[PDB]
Amino acid sequence: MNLMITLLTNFTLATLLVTIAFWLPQLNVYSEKTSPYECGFDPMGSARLPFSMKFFLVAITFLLFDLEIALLLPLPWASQTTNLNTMLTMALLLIFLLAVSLAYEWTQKGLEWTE
Amino acid sequence: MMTGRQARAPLQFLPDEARSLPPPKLTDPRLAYIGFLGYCSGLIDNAIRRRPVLSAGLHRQFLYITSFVFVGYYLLKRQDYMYAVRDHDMFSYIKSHPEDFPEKDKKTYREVFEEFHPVR
Amino acid sequence: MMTYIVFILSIIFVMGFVGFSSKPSPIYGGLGLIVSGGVGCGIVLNFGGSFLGLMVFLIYLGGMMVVFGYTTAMATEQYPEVWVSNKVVLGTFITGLLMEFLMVYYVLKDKEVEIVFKFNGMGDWVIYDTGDSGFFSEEAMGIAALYSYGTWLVIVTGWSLLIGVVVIMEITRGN
Amino acid sequence: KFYIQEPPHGSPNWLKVGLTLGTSAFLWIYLIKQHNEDVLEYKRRNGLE
Amino acid sequence: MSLVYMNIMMAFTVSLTGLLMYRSHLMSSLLCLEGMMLSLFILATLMILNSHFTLASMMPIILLVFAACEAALGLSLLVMVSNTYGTDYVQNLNLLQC
Amino acid sequence: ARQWQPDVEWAEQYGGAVMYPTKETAHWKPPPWNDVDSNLTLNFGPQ
Amino acid sequence: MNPIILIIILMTVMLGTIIVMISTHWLLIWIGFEMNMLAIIPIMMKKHNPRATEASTKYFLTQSTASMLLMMAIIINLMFSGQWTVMKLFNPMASMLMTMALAMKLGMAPFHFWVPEVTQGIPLSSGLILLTWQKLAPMSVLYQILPSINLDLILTLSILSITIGGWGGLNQTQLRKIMAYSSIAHMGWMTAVLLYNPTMTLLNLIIYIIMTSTMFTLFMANSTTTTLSLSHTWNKAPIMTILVLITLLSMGGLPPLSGFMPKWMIIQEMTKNDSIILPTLMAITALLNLYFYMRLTYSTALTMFPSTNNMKMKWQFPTTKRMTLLPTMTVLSTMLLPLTPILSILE
Amino acid sequence: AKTLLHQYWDIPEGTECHRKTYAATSIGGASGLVVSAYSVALKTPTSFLEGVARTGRYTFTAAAIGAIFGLTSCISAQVREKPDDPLNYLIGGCAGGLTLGARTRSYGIGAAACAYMGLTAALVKMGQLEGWKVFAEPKV
Repeated sequence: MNLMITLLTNFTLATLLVTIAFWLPQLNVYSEKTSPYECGFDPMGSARLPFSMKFFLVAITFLLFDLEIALLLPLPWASQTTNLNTMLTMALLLIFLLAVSLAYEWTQKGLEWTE
Repeated sequence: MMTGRQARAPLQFLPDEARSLPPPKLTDPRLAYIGFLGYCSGLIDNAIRRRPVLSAGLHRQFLYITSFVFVGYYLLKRQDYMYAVRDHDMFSYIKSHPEDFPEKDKKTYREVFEEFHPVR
Repeated sequence: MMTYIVFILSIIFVMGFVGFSSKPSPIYGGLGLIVSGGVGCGIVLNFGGSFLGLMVFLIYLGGMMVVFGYTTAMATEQYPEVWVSNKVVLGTFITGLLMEFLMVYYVLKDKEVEIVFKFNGMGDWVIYDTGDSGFFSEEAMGIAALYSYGTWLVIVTGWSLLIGVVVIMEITRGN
Repeated sequence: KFYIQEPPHGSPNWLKVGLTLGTSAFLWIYLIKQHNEDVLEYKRRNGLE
Repeated sequence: MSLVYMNIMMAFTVSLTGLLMYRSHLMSSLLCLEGMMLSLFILATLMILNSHFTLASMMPIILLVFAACEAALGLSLLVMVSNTYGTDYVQNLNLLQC
Repeated sequence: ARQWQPDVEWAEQYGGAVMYPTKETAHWKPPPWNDVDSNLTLNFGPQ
Repeated sequence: MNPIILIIILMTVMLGTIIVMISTHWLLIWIGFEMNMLAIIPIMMKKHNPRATEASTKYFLTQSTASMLLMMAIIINLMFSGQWTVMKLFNPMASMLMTMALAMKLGMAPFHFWVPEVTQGIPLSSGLILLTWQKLAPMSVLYQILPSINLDLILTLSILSITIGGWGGLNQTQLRKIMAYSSIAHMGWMTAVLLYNPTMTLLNLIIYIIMTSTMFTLFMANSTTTTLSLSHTWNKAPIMTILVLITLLSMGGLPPLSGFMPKWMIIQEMTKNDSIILPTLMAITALLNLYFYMRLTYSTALTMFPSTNNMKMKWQFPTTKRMTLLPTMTVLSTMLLPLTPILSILE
Repeated sequence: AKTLLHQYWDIPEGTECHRKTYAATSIGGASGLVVSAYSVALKTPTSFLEGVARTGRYTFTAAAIGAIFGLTSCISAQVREKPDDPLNYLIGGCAGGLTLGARTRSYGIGAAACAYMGLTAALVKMGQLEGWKVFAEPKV
C-alpha cells in the first residue's frame, strides 16, 4: 500500500512540473520554431528510414545473457541448501556454459561489427 | 494393449519368461525368407552402383545375409514371445472369470429348426 | 470497492492486452504490453510473489528494449499509427474494450459467469491461506532447490540456451 | 593398365574385407552360441531332457 | 474457479485472436505471441501461489526463459526477411505458392 | 508400326506449374531449377 | 555449414525427441518440443535462400502457436488436476487444446496449410528430416493421452486429412508438394486407428517412415526435384526407374507389396468395433492417392520421355553419392508382406 | 450443432411439415455459414460488400437445399404413407439436386446431384433404420 502511495506521489510531483512549465508562460509559435532541427538546414528525408544497425546479434545475445542471469540469480538462497556438492558443481556448470557461449562468440567473429 | 504387461519392467527385448519358450529353429521358413531378403538387398547394391550383379563383393552379400538373419531371428523370438504372452493372458482370464462366459450345449441336428429355401 | 484490488489490476491487465492486441505499431504495442506486465507484476506482488513478479518485470524490460531497438532498426514505416490513424486498429481496440466491459458488467451483477468454465465474482483473497510459514518464504526454497533437486531441468535449460546462442549465430550468416 | 588414372575401387582394400569377414564370422558364432544357450536353457527350464 | 483466473484466460484468448488475425506486420504478431506467453506465465504463477506448490515454482520462470529462447529466434527470423525484402510485411511473403 | 513414345507435346503437358491450369494459376511461373531466387545522408552542419 | 556445428544440431534435435520420448513430466515434454523446434529451424536454412526464409517463418509461427496452445492445455490440466504426470487428462477443454496443438504440430488438416510450402522451400535432406523426425514426438504424446481423446474430433480430423491430402495431391507437379499431401493422407490413415489399437498406429508410422525415407533417398540419389527430370532419369539409369516404380507402387496400396500391410490391417482393427463405412471411405480416398501415384509412375518409369544430348557426359561418371542404406530400406518398403505378424514386436 | 440433427430426428418423419422443413433449413444455414466463412478465409474477397454477397449467396443456396429436401421428404412420406421407406429420401435428394442445378444454373450438375445426394439420403435413412454408426465407439 505504501509503495502505491509513493508511486502516486512521485507521479503527481512529476506531472505537476510539466504542467507548471507549459500553461504558466506565454506561448508564441510560428511555422519555424516547431521545425525539426538539422543544424540550420532542411532535413534530408525523414528519420523513419530503416537504420542499417550493426549490433543486432549483440542485442539478441544481450537478451540471451540476461536469461543466463535469470538462471544464475537465485544462487544466494541455494547457499542454504543441504546438498552442497550438486549446488557447487552445477553453478560452476552454468557459469561455464555462459563462458562457452561467450568463447564461441569470440572465436566465430560475433563480438565485432558488420561492414 | 500389452503395455500393462510391459508396465513394471520396461525396455526389455527378451524378458526372463522368454527363455522358457522354444526358440525358433535355424531351418524356419521365415528365417530363410529373411535371408533371401538380405541376398536381394546385396543384389540391389551390386546393381545400383554399376557393378556386376552376381560376383562382385561376396563379403558384402555375406554381411547382408548375416545381419538380416540376426535381426530376423531376434525379431521372431520377440514375436513368438509376445504371442505366447497373449495366449497365456487369454487362458488366465478365461480361468479367472467363468460367470461372464458360460458353457454352451451343442444341440444335435435332429431337433434344431432350419428353414429350407428352394432354388428353382 | 477496496478488497477488489486484484480485480482492478486484472482489469487493467485485460485493458492493456486489448490495447496492444490491435497491433498498431511495435513501439505502441510494446508500451501497451509493458503496462499490462506492470499490472501483472503488481498482481504477483500482491499475491506474495516478490521474486517472480520482479523477474518477469526485468525480463520483459530487457526483451522489449531489444524489441524497441529492432523496430527502430528495421521494421519501421514512414508514418506509424498511434491508435486512431487507421480504422481497423481503433475498431478492434474499441471492440475489445467493449467485450471487456461486457464481462465486467456480467461478473459484477450475477457474480457467476459461464465462459467455457464457470467463474465467480469474489476476489481471490478468499482462497489465500490462514497459516504462517515461519522464518522463510516457500518460493525462495523452490528456486533454491532449483539447483539441488533440479538437475535434469537446469541441464536441459542451459543446453537449450547454449543451442539458442549457436543457432542465432548460424542463422544470420548469409553464406 | 586400361584406365588413365587409378580408380579408388580398382584395388582390393584388404583391411575392409577382412573386417567384414571377421564381423560376419563373429555374428555367426554368436548366433549359434546363443541358439545353443537358448535350447539347453529351454530343456533345463522344463526338464524335457 | 475464481475471477482473476477468468481475466487472465480471457486476456490469453484476446491475444490469441490478435495473433490469429494478422495486420500486415510480423513483429506485431511476435508481440502478440509474447503476450499470450505473458498470460500463460501469470496464470501458472497464480495457480502455484494459490495452491502452495513450492517445488513447482521453477516451472513458471523456466517457461518464461524458454519463451525468450524462441522469441529472439523470431527476431532472428525478421532481419533475414529484411535482408531480402525492404520491409517485413506478410502480404509480401507469398513467394511459396508454386 | 513400332511402340509409341512421348513427344515434346506430352512432356510440355506435364511441364506446367499445376497439373490442371485453372483461371487463377495462369501467372504461376515454375520455380527456378537451382532453388535460388539507401544509405543515410547526414549533414554535419555549420552549427 | 560447419560439420561439427551440424553434428551438434543433429544431436540437439535427436536429444529433444528423446526427451519427449522418456519424460514423465509435461514441462519436460514442452522443453523437448522447444528444443526440437530450435534445432530443426537452422536445418532448413542450410542454403540461405529467400524460399528457405519464408518456409522457416511459416514453420516457426505455426509451431509457436501450437506450443502456446500446448502450454495452455498443460496449465488447464494442472489447475483441474494438481499434478504433472503424463497420463489421461482431467478436462475436455485441455484435451481440445492439446489435440489442436498436436494437429498443428503434425500438419493434419485443416491445419495442413503449412506443410506443402515448408516442404517445397527446403532441400531434400531437410524435407526428409522434417517429414520423418517431426512425426515421432507428437505421436508419442497422442499415445500417452489416448484415454482422454475425444472420438468425434480425432475421427473428423482423420477423414478431413485423408480427403484433403488426396485432393491436394491430385493437382501438384512439384515432387515436394506431392510428398507433403501424401504425408497428410498417411497421417489421416495413421491417426484414424489411434483410439482402437495404437499398435496399428505405430506400425503404420514405422512403414510410412520407411517408405518416405526410401523415396527421399531415391530423390536425393537422382538429384531430381521435378517431374520432368524424374522422367529424364530413365536415360541415366534403368535400375533407378525400376526402384522408383516398385516403391511408388508400394505406397499406392497394392498387394503383395509392403504398403498393403498396414492399411488393410487398419480395417482389421476397425471392423471389430463395427465401423464399416469409415474404412470404405478411407479406402476410396486411398484409391485417389493411388491415382496421383499412378500418374507419377506413368511419368517416370513406364514411359521413357525424350532426353537431351548433355546426359551422355553423365554416362562417363558413376554415381559417387552416398545412398544411406538404400537397398535395405527399399526391400523393407517392398517385400514386407510375408512377415506381416512381426507387428507383434510392437506390443 | 449436435442439437439441430437430433431435433431433426426427434420428430416422426412425414407427420408434420413446417417444423421438419425449418430444421433442415437451419442445418443447411449452419453448413452454408461454415462453408462461406471458409471461402472468405482462404479466398480473399475483393471488398466487404462482395464478401457478404458471397456469404449470403452460399447461405441462400444451402438453405434452399435443406428446405426443399425436407419439404419433398415430408410430402413424399405423407402421400405414400410410408415413414420407414428410404425412397422418399431419394426423391428428396433428387429435389435437392434439381435445386442445386437451378441455383448454380446447370443441368448435368443437377442430374449428378440428384443421383449423388439421393444415394446419400438413402444411406442416411438405412443408417437410421439399421443403426449404423459413422463414429463407432471403441469396444475391443
